[PDB]
Amino acid sequence: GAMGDSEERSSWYWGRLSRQEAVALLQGQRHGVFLVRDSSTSPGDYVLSVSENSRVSHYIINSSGPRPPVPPSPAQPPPGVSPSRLRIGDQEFDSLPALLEFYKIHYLDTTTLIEPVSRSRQGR
Repeated sequence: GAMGDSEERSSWYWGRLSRQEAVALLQGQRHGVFLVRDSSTSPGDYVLSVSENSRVSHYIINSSGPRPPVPPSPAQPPPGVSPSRLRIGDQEFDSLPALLEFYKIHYLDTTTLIEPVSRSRQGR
């Protein structure tokens, strides 16, 4: 056995990988493996890459996570305990593991989700 969790980011996270770089290794290895790219341009977003039918699709995930509190009412004191919010493409979730787990067995666009793509660029 070996590592392989959904909550562990160090398990389904590698780093920044361009389109050619991400695909170079994510060239549809297993029946269907997904990989998380380390976005850059974005001020604080995450890019998700999915492999299927020998392809590689990229999806940008938004993470509102508003640090500063903002009351919905015109007159009211700002709270302290506020949960984070994460949205991907045209769907919303609780966190990275929330969508990854809910889609770990369900289709996100035109395919399901399976174990993460090898951490290395070589099949061992």
